[PDB]
Amino acid sequence: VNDNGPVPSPRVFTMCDQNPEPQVLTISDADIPPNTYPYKVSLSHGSDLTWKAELDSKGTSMLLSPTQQLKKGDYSIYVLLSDAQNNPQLTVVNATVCSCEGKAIKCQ
Ligand SMILES: *[C@@H]1O[C@H](CO)[C@@H](O)[C@H](O)[C@H]1NC(C)=O
Ligand SMILES: *[C@@H]1O[C@H](CO)[C@@H](O)[C@H](O)[C@H]1NC(C)=O
Ligand SMILES: [Ca+2]
Ligand SMILES: [Ca+2]
Repeated sequence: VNDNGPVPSPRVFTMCDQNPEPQVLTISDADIPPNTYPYKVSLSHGSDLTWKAELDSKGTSMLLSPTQQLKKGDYSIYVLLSDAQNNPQLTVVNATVCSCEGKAIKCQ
């Protein structure tokens, strides 16, 4: 039966300041195929606190990148996927930012 729905791999980032590079994130389903066939990524209240969604070509991961030069640490991003649809709701995959240039660094 297709019970569960899609979910992001890492739940906490360490973005950088000056020019953060894409925060790689992926997807996982508890179901058995077809039930986990391809997706549809969606961003809920903050679909713009600047956050822009993306899929890897070979299916599984998603590319998460801002679109604003935003602030000094601690804040989430509401995520939302689907697989037959099922639609999950995912959620918050918070984001810890600390001073910088462009590579995902160890934080503070
Ligand atoms: C503590 O809670 C805040 C509020 O969401 C969060 O930003 C932070 O990452 C949590 N832990 C630490 C060590 O900051
Ligand atoms: C993410 O950080 C916020 C800000 O403190 C916190 O309220 C939340 O519980 C953390 N994680 C999730 C999944 O919401
Ligand atoms: Ca099942
Ligand atoms: Ca499923």
